[PDB]
Amino acid sequence: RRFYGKIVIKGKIKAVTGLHIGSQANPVIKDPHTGLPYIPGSSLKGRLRSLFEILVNSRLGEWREKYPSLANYSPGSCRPDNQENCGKFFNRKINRGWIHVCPDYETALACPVCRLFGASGKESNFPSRIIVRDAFLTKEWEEKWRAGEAITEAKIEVGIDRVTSQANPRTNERVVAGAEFEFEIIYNVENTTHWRDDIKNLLTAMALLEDSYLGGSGSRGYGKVKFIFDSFEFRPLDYYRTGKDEDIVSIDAREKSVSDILSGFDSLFSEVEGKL
Amino acid sequence: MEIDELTALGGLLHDIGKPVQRAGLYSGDHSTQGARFLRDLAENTGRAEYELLSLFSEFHHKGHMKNDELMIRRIKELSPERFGLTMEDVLNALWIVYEADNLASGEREEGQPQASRPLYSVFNPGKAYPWAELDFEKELPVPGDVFSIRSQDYRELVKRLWEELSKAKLRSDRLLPVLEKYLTFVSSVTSEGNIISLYDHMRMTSAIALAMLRAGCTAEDVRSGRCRKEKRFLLIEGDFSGIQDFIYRVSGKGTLKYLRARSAYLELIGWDVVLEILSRLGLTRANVVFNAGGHFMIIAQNTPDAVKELEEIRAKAVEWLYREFESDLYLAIEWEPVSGREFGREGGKNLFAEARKRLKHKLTVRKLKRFGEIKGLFEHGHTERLAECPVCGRELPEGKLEPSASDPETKVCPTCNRLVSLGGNLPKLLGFGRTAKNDAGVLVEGPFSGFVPYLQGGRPVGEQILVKNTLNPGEIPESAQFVPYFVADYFKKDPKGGVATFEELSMASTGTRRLGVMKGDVDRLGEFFSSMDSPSKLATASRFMDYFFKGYIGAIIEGKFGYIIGDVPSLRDWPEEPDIVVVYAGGDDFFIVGAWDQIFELAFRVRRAFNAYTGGKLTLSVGLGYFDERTPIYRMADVVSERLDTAKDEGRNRVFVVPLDGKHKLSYEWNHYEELWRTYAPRIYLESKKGLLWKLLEIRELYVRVRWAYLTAYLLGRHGLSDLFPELVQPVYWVDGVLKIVLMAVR
Amino acid sequence: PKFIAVKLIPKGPFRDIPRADTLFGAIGNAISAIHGQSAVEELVDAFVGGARISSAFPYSGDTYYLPKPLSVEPALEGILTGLDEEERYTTAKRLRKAKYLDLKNFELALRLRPFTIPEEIPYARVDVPRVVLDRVTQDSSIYFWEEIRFREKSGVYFLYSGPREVFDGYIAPAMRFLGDTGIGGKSTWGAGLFEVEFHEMKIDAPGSEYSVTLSNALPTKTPVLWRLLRKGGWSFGRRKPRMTFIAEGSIVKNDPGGMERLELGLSHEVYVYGLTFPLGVELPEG
RNA sequence: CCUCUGCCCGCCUUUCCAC
RNA sequence: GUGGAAAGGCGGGCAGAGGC
Ligand SMILES: [Zn+2]
Ligand SMILES: [Zn+2]
Repeated sequence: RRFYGKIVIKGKIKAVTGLHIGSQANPVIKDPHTGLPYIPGSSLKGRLRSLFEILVNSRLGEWREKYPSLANYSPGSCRPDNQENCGKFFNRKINRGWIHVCPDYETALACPVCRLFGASGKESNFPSRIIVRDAFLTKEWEEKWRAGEAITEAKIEVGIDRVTSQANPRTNERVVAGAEFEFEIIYNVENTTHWRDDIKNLLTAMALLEDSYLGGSGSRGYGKVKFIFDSFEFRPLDYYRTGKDEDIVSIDAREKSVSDILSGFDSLFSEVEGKL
Repeated sequence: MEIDELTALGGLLHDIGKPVQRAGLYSGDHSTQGARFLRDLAENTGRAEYELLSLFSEFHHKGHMKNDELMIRRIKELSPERFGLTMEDVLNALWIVYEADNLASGEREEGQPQASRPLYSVFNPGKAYPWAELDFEKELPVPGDVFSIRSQDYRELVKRLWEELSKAKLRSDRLLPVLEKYLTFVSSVTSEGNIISLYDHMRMTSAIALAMLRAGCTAEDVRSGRCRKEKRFLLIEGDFSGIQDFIYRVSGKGTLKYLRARSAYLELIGWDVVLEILSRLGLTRANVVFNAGGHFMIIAQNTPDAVKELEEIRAKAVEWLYREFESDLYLAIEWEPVSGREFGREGGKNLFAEARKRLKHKLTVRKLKRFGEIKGLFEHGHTERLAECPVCGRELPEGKLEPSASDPETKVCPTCNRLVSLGGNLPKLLGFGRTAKNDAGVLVEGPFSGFVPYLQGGRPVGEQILVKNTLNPGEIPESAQFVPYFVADYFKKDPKGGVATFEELSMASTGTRRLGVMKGDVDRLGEFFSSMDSPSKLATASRFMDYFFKGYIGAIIEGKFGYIIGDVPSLRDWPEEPDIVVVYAGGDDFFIVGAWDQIFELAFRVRRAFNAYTGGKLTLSVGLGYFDERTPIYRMADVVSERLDTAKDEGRNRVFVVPLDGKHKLSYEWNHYEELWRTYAPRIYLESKKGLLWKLLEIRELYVRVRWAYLTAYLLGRHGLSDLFPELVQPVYWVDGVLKIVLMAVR
Repeated sequence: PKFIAVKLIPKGPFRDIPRADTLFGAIGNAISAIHGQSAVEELVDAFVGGARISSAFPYSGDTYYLPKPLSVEPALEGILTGLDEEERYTTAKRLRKAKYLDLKNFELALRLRPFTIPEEIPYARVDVPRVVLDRVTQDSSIYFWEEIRFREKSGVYFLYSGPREVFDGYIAPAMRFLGDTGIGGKSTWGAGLFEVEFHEMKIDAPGSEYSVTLSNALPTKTPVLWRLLRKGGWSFGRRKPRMTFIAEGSIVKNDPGGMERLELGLSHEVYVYGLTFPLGVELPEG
């Protein structure tokens, strides 16, 4: 479907405070062979999609011209009226929770949200344009697990009656703070008009996650994840056709998500703008 | 009265009189007493045919059946024309029933004038049985030591047998249960080590007799040794494939009453096929050697008319099993033409097991070729508008899906609205009437017939009436056919009239709330049935294994006979009305669900009773499962079937309960876990000291990764628990069973 | 013969092991992307006339696994006549529930010679909990997803026999698009992704009339010994009909398979791959 | 170093298939 | 012309109460 190229973003997710992404004495999820923790791709994609739908919901007025089909929603959840595709923004009842998923391919081509994360509706659906891989540990932290150090902790938290001061403690496992991860996000350039927007929106939602939390408790301190990029390479359609290493590389080993979202958006991606 | 109903009933009353000699109440030899016992029964409340049937126990011993003279005088003296019987055909029927007795058990089984002896067990010939009834209630006839049966205990046997035979109708389907209930635990011939029951020797004599009659062999064809050595018999054998993927592949939308109705509907598919082989071949249910969890064997005749009818039955059953279930379940039927001399040992080689492994290979080569009689199996004809059932997964053409009785916003296939309604009637259901497919009340359909539910307050309809779990034709019309069949059926009820839910069971487990799932089967069973060298000895060894899993498992869930079980790992004392649902109980294996608490004790209350039900010479193997209530079945059962297979290919005698080298193994052995539980559990069953227990499991899980020894030593010391676990400071590997269970028994 | 063993070194879970109709469905969606509709039809015509790809099978560190032929299922008793009757029951059932075989043992099973089975399966199937959260109140609607999680150095590979101008022209480009786009469902959580390597595999075989297959054929005539597969996948958001495929290891006799085409109401048409992958095999008397 | 506490409560699949 | 498409395991919860 008009495939042009794939933009790959590789960076290190870093846990400044102890990450906890559970399973159901409260385990963080683990590889069933190595036993080392990991961050899923369902759990990182959907935390970016979540924080960004709350972002668009506040801006259903300013964005009606840059994004068409955003004038059909009024900001809110369609939870009060148990009908899907009413006039609100959060309009698909998945099971009990209401999520913005656009109803139709020709509207989801014009939403800022459903164009990047995709949508499902009768009479076809829009496949996502990103692939959020699972974020395993880096090899420096395998080789601290090989070295015999800890890699998860067991934290004990208590709830307290405020009048009697009676304590009833519970324990959460969480990954040790400091653990470096390794992510990869593979955008799919299906249109060449909106590829800058979908990358600026993917970096907007990554900047929300650096002041929100990823996974677990977070309001009590479990998030505080930090994104550290390495390199963004755009793979052209001809590169696959031949397998010759002939692809643009935007190199930024030490940059934030706010130092790359607008500081270098046109200064680093200028060579990606050229080749389309 | 015809001749086919005479040869069937002559062999079924041929070694009658063997019990009344042990009671001792006429002149002491059974070739006169059973003659007297029958014509006495012909006199008072007597049909006039019971006098004629005492020409069979009279001419038994071949000195009385000698030189063709003494019979023809006496058989002239009766009125055989008053039944239609010719002077010759009645004589021709005495020789068949005489030939059938020798093949069945053979002439080598024939003993001399011995005294009274106990029937030695077929699983262990050193031990022996007492005498009892076939109640399935409040008696586990374990093989005890040898004790001679007292001669007045037979007079209680005969006197009940007098009254039951007087009431019961003179027909094969009405005398098979009467002789089954009384003559099961009576030995056929008295000798040293005899393991053949008398009922099995009569059930199988009337089978080989009628398969000689339908074969067309004549008396001079027996008199000359000619019905033997010729391939005149036909071991029909049938089998199912994909029983597991049929019963358990349901989604999370199917409740337990549905699963319990999938198991009870694979039965009726199995009894529809067998009862079409018996009816279109003229045979009786004495021919069905076993019918046990899909795998049934039938003895028939070898005529070019019988083989012509079997190939329509195998055609119409497989085409039925393909329109209904898109290749999830297949029926492989084969048959081996056996001779007469292959019904028993000859020379030193077992010819019967050799002729039954020639039939196991026809079946083996057929379950490979899975639907090779459809002729459109690989024709990709493109049917349109295929919706798809949620509960089972079936493509269904052009919509036509009934709204579900549970939630009418979901559309199921039609054959799951039957198995909800059937699965709702399982409290009340006293059997099934089996009749024509287009008739009033038919819920389910088999390949051949349509099955009405015979409920409790309601008249039975049908030509043949299958009755679950009793040998008593109670309220059946006097013209119908009685098929008794046994089913292991313990369900915990709800306070409604119904079967308890995956929730409602597991909400009565003490501790954490889990759904316990056990699945296990008898270790090395097929090599047990290959030393059985006669068809009376295989029919013995196949009922007793079937009766354990049908009827001596519901006795265990009652908790009866903890003398023979003893002291088992019990989290709580075994309650009065347990919360255990028996989904499927096969002849050599079972799948039971229930609370995690009581499905644990039951898995040691089963191994311990099976070990005594045999003489010890056959062992079990169990998988056990702990699951959330709202787990789907296909995930649950595929786990535990693997987790049963895990506890099998190690050493095949191993309970599963709850290091990458290859010198360890996950599954506890039986006595191993029951000796770990005798020690480690009665000391720790430490008030809310669970940190002593939960860290000790994490101390254990460094050992898998001798740093653990002093770490346990400070921990057992910084409280003061020195008596607890002295050898724990490999025994750290084999304490994971006892800790992880008793932790779940306290929240 | 000498095949081309395309390794797929995974970068996550997969959804299931790819069968040979979902490998050709993926290549047909890659070659429609990087070339177009007028090159998908020249792709099918090189499989119709020529080349064959197989299903995918696991590897684990230079041991390559291949499906057990159903040819050894009857003869197993006559295979194992150097054993006693205590382990001729327990070798006989593990050699029948076995699903895969080494490259060394598979070459023995075609000869009807004794073999051993793999001690350890190179992957696990696990169910991972996934929760949908309402944006406004974080309400949780948990569901369970089952995916294949591989070991350290294991992965999956398929085979290819055919001309080399098809391989570099249509397969080695498509298996680099598929490395970054993934194979199977949930490819937006990083599922069916992989790196890719290419090797030279040689499999010895006997010469006979009958031949195992290493792909889900849609046979014109009935084969010798089979095992049904009843699958039908998905295609641009339309549900395919189900089709009786035959599982790998089924013995056919001189059967070329066949591609079935379907219509499904798309602007183009849909070719379901059903071609066989023959390896010669020595059978017993039936 | 002694004394009570040592996980609760939930959702547990929803929706799409052009005659 | 992929058993597919969309779908954050989370929402809340002082390891504390007395003990020189
Ligand atoms: Zn949208
Ligand atoms: Zn159904």
